[PDB]
Amino acid sequence: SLQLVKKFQKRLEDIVAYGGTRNESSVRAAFQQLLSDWAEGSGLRLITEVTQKAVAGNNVRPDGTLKDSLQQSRGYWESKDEADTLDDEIQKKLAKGYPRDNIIFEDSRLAVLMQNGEEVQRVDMGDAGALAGLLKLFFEFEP
Amino acid sequence: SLQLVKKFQKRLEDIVAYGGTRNESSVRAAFQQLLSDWAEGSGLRLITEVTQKAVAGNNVRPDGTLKDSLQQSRGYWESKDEADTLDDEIQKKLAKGYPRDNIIFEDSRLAVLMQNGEEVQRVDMGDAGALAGLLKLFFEFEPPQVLEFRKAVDHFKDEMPHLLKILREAADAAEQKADYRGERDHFVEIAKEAINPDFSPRDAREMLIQHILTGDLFTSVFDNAQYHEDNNIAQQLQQLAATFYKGPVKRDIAERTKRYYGAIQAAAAQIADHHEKQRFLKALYENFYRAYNPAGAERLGIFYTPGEIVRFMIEATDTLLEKHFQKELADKGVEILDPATG
Amino acid sequence: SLQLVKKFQKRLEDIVAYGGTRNESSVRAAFQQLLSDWAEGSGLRLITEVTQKAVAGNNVRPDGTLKDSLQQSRGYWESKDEADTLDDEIQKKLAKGYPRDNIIFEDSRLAVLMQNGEEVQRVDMGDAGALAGLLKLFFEFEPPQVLEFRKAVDHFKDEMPHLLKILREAADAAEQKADYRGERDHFVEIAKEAINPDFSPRDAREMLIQHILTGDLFTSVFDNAQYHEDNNIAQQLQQLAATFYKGPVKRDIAERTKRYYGAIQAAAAQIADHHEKQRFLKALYENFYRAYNPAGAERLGIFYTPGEIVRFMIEATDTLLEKHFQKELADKGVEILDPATGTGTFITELIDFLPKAKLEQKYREELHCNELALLPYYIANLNIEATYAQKMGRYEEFRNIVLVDTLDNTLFGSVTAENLERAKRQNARPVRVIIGNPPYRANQANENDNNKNREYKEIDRRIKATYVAASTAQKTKLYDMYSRFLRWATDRLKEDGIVAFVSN
Amino acid sequence: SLQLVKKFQKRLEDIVAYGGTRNESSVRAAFQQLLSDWAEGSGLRLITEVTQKAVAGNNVRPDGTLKDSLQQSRGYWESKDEADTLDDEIQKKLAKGYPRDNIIFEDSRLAVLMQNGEEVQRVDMGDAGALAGLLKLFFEFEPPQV
DNA sequence: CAGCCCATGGACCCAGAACCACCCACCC
DNA sequence: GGTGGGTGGTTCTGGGTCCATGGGCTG
DNA sequence: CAGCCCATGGACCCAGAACCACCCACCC
DNA sequence: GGTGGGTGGTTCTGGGTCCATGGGCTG
Ligand SMILES: C[S@@+](CC[C@H](N)C(=O)[O-])C[C@H]1O[C@@H](n2cnc3c(N)ncnc32)[C@H](O)[C@@H]1O
Ligand SMILES: [Ca+2]
Ligand SMILES: [Ca+2]
Ligand SMILES: [Ca+2]
Ligand SMILES: [Ca+2]
Repeated sequence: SLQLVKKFQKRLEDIVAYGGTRNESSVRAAFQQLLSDWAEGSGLRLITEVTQKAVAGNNVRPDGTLKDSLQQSRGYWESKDEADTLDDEIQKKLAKGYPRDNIIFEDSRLAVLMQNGEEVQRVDMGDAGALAGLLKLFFEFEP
Repeated sequence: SLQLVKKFQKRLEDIVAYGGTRNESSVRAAFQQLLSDWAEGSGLRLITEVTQKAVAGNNVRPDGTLKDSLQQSRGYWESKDEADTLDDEIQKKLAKGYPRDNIIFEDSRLAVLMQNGEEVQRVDMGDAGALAGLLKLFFEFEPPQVLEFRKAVDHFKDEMPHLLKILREAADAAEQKADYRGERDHFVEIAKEAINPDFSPRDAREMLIQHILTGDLFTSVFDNAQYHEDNNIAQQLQQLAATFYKGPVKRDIAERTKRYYGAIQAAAAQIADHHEKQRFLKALYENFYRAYNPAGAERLGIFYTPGEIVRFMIEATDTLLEKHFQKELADKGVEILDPATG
Repeated sequence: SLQLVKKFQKRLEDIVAYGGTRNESSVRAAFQQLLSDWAEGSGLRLITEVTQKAVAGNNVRPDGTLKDSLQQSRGYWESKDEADTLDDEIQKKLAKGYPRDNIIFEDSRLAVLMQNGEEVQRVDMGDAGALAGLLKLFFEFEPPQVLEFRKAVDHFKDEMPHLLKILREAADAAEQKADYRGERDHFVEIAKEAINPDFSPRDAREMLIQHILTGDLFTSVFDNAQYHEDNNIAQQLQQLAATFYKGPVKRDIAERTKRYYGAIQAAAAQIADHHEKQRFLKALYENFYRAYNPAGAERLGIFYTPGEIVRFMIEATDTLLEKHFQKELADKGVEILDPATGTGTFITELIDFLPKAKLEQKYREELHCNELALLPYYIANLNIEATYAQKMGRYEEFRNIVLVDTLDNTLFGSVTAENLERAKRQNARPVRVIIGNPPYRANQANENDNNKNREYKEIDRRIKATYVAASTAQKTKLYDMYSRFLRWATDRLKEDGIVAFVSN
Repeated sequence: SLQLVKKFQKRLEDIVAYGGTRNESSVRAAFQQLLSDWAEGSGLRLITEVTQKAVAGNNVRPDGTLKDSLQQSRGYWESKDEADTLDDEIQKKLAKGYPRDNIIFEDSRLAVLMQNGEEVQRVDMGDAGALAGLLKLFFEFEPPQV
């Protein structure tokens, strides 16, 4: 709901204070936890950096890989640094053969959801109620 | 908490089950969660992939870095793959310079705590209890900066008499100013009729020495610089300080006491927890009178209490209140007075 | 210096000639005195048999330790006997846990430095050159703590907007009061005759922010809280700040700004040389404007001048004072003004140049300073007084800095009656050197910027009668702030003077 | 002598201001320097810690041993930490088997010169003029043949 | 005098590129 | 067992624009 | 009542005492 | 080449007094 969403923000604010680093390498840990928990709470998981292979044969590596019990993939997460126009890095990722089924291209400020090939929604990750909406949609997108 | 480790035992298997991966980068998320969550409470936080530099100037990246509010590393975590024999791989990355302060080398089935270049324990990953013990040892390590604070607190006890001698000279130089002599009568008379009917100008000078001693320490090692301009009696003795704490006069006293303050000032800057400051507060409360007014320190019996004595007291008080009056200690209405605070 | 090295070699033979002793208890006394005399020059001191703890814990006892003013060790010394081989016993002593950060293993015949577990200089002793090299390197090693004060300086250089946002929010929410709103409109009036004839309510808000921000750093990073209680300018402004920075509000803002100020004050406490802490004074001076008001950073041209240029510009004026006139910087009558003082690097390096005898008279009434902005003024004053403490002895308020628009000081500096009369005594002085670094700004980015260098009526009038007059250039760019400062400097200079500026 | 004693003071406070210890081992560096410097101009030299023999013993070890240009001991100094009561450290010392031909018993703020079989005068080290007069005699004491 | 011509040099900053650390698939 | 390749971070280093705004002059 | 008699437990220091660390003079 | 005395720090640890001062007699 909204509680876990607020918890993610708290964690990220501690990363940029106890470490001072706003690099994704350290910031991603916050969203990793949020995504992994909403998942277990809705019958799933968030196995991390599982190498996927593209049609062109490129071993891509999303930061996440919502997988389910029979070991199949349902979603993929990819967080970019909070220091770049997001709609530019989305293109670069997809141009390597990145999955287009249900991918959360997320920077620390904005979270974009793509499904099939269209931007379903873009939310300020700060608004608790708004992200709570987008995150729920990603976890409910069934094939 | 075996509770928090209980969940690690499952998330490790779950992450290999709901997705058939075994590689380190995919299975290390479980231990990340465990460490970061336990830390949130202890006061620390785990910042992952910190590019801390090492001896010889090469740059290294532990899997996690337990940092505190002053961005001061207190412990490092590092995870290898289950296949990679932890023992052999430990020395491989120790050569690259990975810190030996408090590093947890952790494979999927075994973990090794290494405090001060020495393997403390090698808990297996299956037992929640053993793992919890290892993690508790890792979380309760006194960093170099608290052994250094502790050394300095001892010196401050030995430097106390000479620092107080300089404060006596400051109060005697004040006793030569007529502005101070007038301000003295107001305080002596006031404190007498308001605290104890036999107050003396020397007791007022001693109280001023406490005010200015605690004042400089409270504005640096405690950094509560506002305390002295919001507390009723702090502002009541602010006139007694200002009289001789002005421009050149203040400078002289401050610089004279700086050689004693400097030691505990630096020490309490690289510390963040109030519990460390509490030791210095107790030392100041006692040593001052022992090295200035032992006559007062018998009429006020200034001695500090054991922590275990008041911890056990607090447990007993709640259980007794909840067996005769059936009320909790936190039940709104139970007023608790502390006559002799100290 | 190599002189001290030769003195040690004369004491080494004296011990084995007068006493004829070859025992460690007596062949090391020479090196003890040598490091001791070098150390007193650097600012540290060698304290013998300091019982230290080892990696195992076993109490070890390096024969000496380079203790600081905060009793921290910058290095160690282990004198052994002339006879025993050093390289074997270096590896046996080290096993018990002896230090390895900066230890000089000596044996009255060979001195080795193992710095960071690394042999850097195995100078065989009895040397008329590289032994002095060894001791120089040892007494100039970088403590592991100075490289963290550097790391924390850069973080703050980049988490300054986030910290400034807190202070910005505070000043907006204070405008709800009628005590703030009333006193911030009297600040504007007093400052519409002193520094900026176009002082806006938003300029008064900027000054308030700087005052508070630097107040918290001056009492912690630099330990000098009494500066703000003595400085005339601070007092005129706390009248305006303790209208909102009070009790609860004061505490709230201070505790919200801690996750930024914390680390800097936890590495600035472990260094104890002001010259290293001056790197932050510079950083704050520039970064603040780039993270808050770049419009000010433009016309004022806020920038720091590298020390090499400054030191050259000081020794060169001294070597010209006897050439064409006849004096020496440390004489009597060499009144050295410096408009545009900024971080104060032009008067701090002068203090270090002047000898430690006549410095008193020069610091008191021959060194003068001039500033327009608040942050530079405060930083410069504090820097000069702290450099005086590091050089002469007891802190003595520098009473020759002012807040006036140099080009307009020809009722100027009326912010405080103190700075007004301070700039009146300055004006009355027969100034002889005009050193400094003027702004080189000239024109705005694009005309939608709205930022022209204030037309200095009095000063540009003589430019028009002198530089512009002769120049028949169709376009006239002689109204540059650098050329305006040059005009002011030539007119302050009476006779026998050396204007030294660095500009476009 | 007077300017020199007035600098032994500076380097005394310096041991405690920089090091932060009052243990004998570290506070002895100030008096060592003073004695050596004074002796240099006069001609002699304080060679520190020259193991000296004893009437009853295997060997003893003073901490100062003025040895002249011809390797002959003509004066000594035994330092003391502030903790010990100097007077009772004297009898403790001159019983084990310590010399009395010329020895300076100095604590840190008071000094005696037990010279050739008897104490001369006891001076405080805080007073420059006092310590000057006494050290002069430690250096102007010459054997009877001279 | 007032529009209307004619100058003339201007206090940085950010994209690549090299390269490095760490781990993963894939030749070995 | 190496190794090249994906992901991300950290230093260097190279390399360069339209347009503001006072004088000089027609008119 | 004042001026003698009768109780009756007391908010810590410290002198060795090991014991070690360094290191020089003597047995190996 | 060991190897104990010999100087110095260091941290334990075992062990133990005369005498204030209110009240109840008390002349
Ligand atoms: C380059 S900085 C000073 C340089 C200084 N040496 C340093 O290293 O920081 C220019 C400074 O001149 C000051 N200043 C003083 N009077 C000024 C004036 N009349 N016009 C422009 N700037 C002035 C500004 O406040 C600004 O901080
Ligand atoms: Ca990423
Ligand atoms: Ca790892
Ligand atoms: Ca040695
Ligand atoms: Ca001694």
